[PDB]
Amino acid sequence: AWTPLEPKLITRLADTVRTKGLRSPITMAEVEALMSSPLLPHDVTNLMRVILGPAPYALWMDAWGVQLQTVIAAATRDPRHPANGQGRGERTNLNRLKGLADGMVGNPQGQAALLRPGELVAITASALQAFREVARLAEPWADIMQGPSESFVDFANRLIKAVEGSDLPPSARAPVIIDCFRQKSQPDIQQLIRTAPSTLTTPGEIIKYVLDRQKTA
Amino acid sequence: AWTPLEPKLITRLADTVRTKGLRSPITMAEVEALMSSPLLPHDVTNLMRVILGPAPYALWMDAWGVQLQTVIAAATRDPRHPANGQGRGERTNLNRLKGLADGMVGNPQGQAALLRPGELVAITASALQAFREVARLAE
Amino acid sequence: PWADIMQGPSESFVDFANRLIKAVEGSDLPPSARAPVIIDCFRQKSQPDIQQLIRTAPSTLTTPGEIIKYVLDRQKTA
Amino acid sequence: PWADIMQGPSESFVDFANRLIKAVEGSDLPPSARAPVIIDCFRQKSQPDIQQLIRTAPSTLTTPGEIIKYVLDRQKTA
Amino acid sequence: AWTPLEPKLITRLADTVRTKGLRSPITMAEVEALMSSPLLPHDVTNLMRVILGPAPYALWMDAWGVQLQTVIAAATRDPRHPANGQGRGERTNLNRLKGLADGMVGNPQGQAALLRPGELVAITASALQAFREVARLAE
Amino acid sequence: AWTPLEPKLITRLADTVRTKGLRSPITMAEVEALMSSPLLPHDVTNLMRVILGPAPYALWMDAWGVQLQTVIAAATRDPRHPANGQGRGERTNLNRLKGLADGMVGNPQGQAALLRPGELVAITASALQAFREVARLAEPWADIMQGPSESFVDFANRLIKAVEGSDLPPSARAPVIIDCFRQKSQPDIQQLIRTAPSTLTTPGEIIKYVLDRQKTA
Amino acid sequence: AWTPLEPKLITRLADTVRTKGLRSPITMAEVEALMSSPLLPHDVTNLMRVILGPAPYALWMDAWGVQLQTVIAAATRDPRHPANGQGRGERTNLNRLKGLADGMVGNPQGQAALLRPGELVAITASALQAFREVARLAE
Amino acid sequence: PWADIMQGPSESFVDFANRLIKAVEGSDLPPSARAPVIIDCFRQKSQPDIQQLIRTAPSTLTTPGEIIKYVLDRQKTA
Amino acid sequence: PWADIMQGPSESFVDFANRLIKAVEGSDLPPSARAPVIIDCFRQKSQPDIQQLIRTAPSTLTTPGEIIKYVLDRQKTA
Amino acid sequence: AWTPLEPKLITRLADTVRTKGLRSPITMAEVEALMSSPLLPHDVTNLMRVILGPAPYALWMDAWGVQLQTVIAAATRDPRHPANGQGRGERTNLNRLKGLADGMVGNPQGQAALLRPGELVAITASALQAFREVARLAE
Repeated sequence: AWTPLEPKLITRLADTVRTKGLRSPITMAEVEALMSSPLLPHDVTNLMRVILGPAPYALWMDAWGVQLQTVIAAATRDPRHPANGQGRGERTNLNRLKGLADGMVGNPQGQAALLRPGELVAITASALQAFREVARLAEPWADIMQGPSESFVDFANRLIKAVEGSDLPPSARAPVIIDCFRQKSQPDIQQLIRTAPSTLTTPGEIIKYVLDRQKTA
Repeated sequence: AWTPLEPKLITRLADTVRTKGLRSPITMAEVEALMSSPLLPHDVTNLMRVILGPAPYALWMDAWGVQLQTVIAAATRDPRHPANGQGRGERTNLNRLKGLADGMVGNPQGQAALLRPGELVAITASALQAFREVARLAE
Repeated sequence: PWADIMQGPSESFVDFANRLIKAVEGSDLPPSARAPVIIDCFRQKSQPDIQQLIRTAPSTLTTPGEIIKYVLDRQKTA
Repeated sequence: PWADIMQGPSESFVDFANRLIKAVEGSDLPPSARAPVIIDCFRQKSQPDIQQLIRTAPSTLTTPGEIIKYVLDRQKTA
Repeated sequence: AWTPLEPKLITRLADTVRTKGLRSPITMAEVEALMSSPLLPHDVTNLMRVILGPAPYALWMDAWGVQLQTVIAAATRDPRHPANGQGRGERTNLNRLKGLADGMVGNPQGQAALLRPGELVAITASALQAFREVARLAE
Repeated sequence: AWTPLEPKLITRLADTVRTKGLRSPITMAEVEALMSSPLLPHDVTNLMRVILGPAPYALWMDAWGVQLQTVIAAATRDPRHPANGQGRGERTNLNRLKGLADGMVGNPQGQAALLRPGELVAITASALQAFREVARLAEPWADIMQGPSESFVDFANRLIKAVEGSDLPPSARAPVIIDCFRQKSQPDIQQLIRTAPSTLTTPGEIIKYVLDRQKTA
Repeated sequence: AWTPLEPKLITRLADTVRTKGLRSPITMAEVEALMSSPLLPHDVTNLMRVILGPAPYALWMDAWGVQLQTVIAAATRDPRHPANGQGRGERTNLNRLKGLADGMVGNPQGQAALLRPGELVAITASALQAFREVARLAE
Repeated sequence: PWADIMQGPSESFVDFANRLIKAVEGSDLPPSARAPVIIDCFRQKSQPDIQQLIRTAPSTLTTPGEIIKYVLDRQKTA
Repeated sequence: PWADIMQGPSESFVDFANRLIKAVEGSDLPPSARAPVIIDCFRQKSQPDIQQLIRTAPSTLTTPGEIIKYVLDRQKTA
Repeated sequence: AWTPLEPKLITRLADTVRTKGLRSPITMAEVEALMSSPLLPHDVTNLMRVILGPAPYALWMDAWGVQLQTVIAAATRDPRHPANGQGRGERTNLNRLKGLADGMVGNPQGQAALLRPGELVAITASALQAFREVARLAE
């Protein structure tokens, strides 16, 4: 049975997007919050219709379609997709993902009936990635320096944000974050990381080490 | 059957962490509240992704891994773990605890299917201890 | 009225696109005629700097979102 | 003479292409050397706006007809 | 036996294209008139060489090739094409459609000998569609 | 039979290192030239003794030892090393690699007798990597910009040099080089790469595309 | 038995490429000179690593791969390739041409052992054509 | 009183450690609470040069003797 | 004589290290006594700024190359 | 039966350490003198408590623990240790060496009862080596 999202939460999220913008970490946290339960294409479509303006909504429709197409390519590349089935009769077409298939157009109840939970979570992750792309597009990691007065956790937050919300492949983010911790992060912390008796091979480990041995001031 | 946590509660908890910080007793009480029912690795992972910033989230992933490794050492030190079974075929690997095992990666429904209640409570206690460590470390 | 919408001399492009998409989708056109109309209104409205920017597109833009992305990339920062 | 043909500052591109193809095909070149010469004359003549338009072609144009189509699509309406 | 089109009709059609343009309905009607009987690749090629300028002729060669390629894709998608035969030995290659096959290059008599009527009508329809495309593109 | 390297070539290489430095691309090319045939530990040791000063020579001995130790760890991790044999009696100890084993200390003829060609090429590659490390150490990729008047091949050469001669892991160099091509390389080439109808997933492909469609000037 | 090229000749060729450029006829003549005997993938790879800069070396790796792929397509189109054999067990894979096959990675002696003379001359001609392409492309 | 002991600007570190360990062991604390108190007093007293020297310890020092040895090794000779 | 080598007030550290390693390796010491002597000469020569820089090393340096690398990293640029 | 060391000798040794220092050869000779008969952990512990200051005493406790751990590693590496026995029930734990085992904590009489002569001489040699280390470290 389909239950709609509260218009009160949607109104609060819309005003959050209106005042803070699309890219603020609080806005992305709120979107992740309202993106907790797997939503039907109807829900996400109406949500983006309400919270986004017309032009960002067009951009988001484009990006969502592209991400869903990548998902369907991965699905035809692996018959063990949680949206797919074992036989060929359960293969998931883009009409079923975008809610355009038969028995789904405009009807959220029938949508919730025929859709799979794997389908729902794939649609939801696709919509979240598309929202991230459009937010990064509507309004550079290698230009980030730790200010003379800035703390280290703020610098790490800013750097990880800019590196993960960029055009790098997923397998190239951790080495870049590490090598940016080592070369940025003004020479006191640079020497603190350099003289590490242990080898730090993860951004979390570097952050923990620096937070332990940092110069309290 | 898997039911997600309310995004309203998650938004309220995120704003609590944003205003009060990670170490306030009210924040730890709220986390204990949202840590009441045994959560699947998917739930806790997304929860920490939403409520924590990027750097605290990295620290928390590290600490959670370490605590889960201690749990798995205690599990191989005692075949009577509520996550383990009696035979050797029920021994619980870290891929099954972190949600990385087969049939679980990215799918919360399959996760809830294959996981044990002892597995869930162990994962939950590990995540709570890791949150405590990171909160004590961040400030 | 959608056919009377022009991009003002001082107006940005995202505001013009928002206004145009709003007026086109909230009108009496069939659903299958909105995207071509939005594209052809981007091409003929949207004062001649952006008109020439869209005209000299080495790729073929076949969607309002793609046109918006291209224009936002290559727009004259001012 | 084909090697003396330039696109005038005010001349359109289809007139220039007509004149150039006429002078190249009605000349002393072998039949198998007309298309490469027409292409390389499109690239080096055809005043620098169209020169840069052909240079920045995401696709590789390997025929005078394809070059003409591309330029007619992405030309600066004026 | 191959019979050429009258140079008087071709001259009148060329002057029509010169004064009225490529896109006028009278010009398209005249082209449809001179496109009544199924023409051999030689005929259509020389006709477009005479009535069209150099640049429109290049565009038309491109468009004609593309349309013939679509026709050959439909032909390999259906063995019952009026240009095809039942066995695999009658499959029609683009060298036979564009007049480039063996025994046809430059010779209209041999062309008319080896070509099928279905081949001729397909070539003719392809050339007409290509002319329409180029006319819509030129102005 | 062992043949020594010409002292004329060694003198020319030493003067090259003296005038151009350790890190110039011409110096590295000359070292690669004199590093063409597989050298015995005696040859490389004397070569580095002659061309390098005392302190760079100490640094190079350290780095060479570390790289040889990594090689021996990989060798004990794979019994199919071209330096190893099939049985356990052919396992290669560091005394045999550094030329310290029995029948080799100070004698290049005996060295050439007992050493394997795989041993020689491994020693040579180790010495080359150690030279690169010491050269990078004796005298920043994220600060490299394409100058307003600089050509693109010079910028690409400089960037690839600084990225490969840095502290990044080997699996993180290509994504970093690509993302630096995209964000550096002044906005004309930035837009040229952005509007690529094909997806460029390799620095070589990006370089080829840009060289094809660049604005001749 | 594998014999390396003289570093003196390689240094002279590198300085020739440095002063005259990639496209001068003297440079191509010198490359043809050092491309006289059939080289192993190790030799050509190190030679191009030394004489070419980083970006031309990337371009050359790309072009060499493409040309070797064309060679392997011609090889699967003709079982009488001097690199191939008569039976199917001698078919030459790109791992064997690029030196990536088993028993060849990093070892020039084993390379020279398993490689065929036809393989060597095909690799050499491919590398020469790739060098020509990159030289025509760089300037 | 142990909680009032500071390392003077001119005092050496071994004298400060002697005084602090004396005052902590000759006090009313339980025996199981002396080592943590001595460590945390080394870290917060012992004027900021030695404070930063102990803070930036690549190893974890978990004993007053180890802290004393480390500081005596890496101290600023003056 | 190696035991008479001092780092001059204006001399850089790499020149001093070169001179010292040269004089120590080209002397009458056994081969197994050169590294400890070079280290202990780095520590006691090499005027008190670098002396204190080596003294306050959070890590233990057990090789002339490691000492040289550390000093080159943390040296006072001047 | 346990007999304590004379407080007169201990006072003289303490004043020797106070005037001559920890590293003088006369001080080491005096320590060797008072280290002649195998001492119980109680004796050596109180001796070092009296003759050494607080910080050298902490250093000495550390060094003594490390040396005793090396001894116990050698003991588990050889079942023929004069402190060990033949069966596994006589294996000597660090609680028995440091005097922390059951029936020994604070009681020198029970200590002397349960301890072996090999245990005593090993403890004594360990304490002497630890004293040497701390003396070399303090100045």
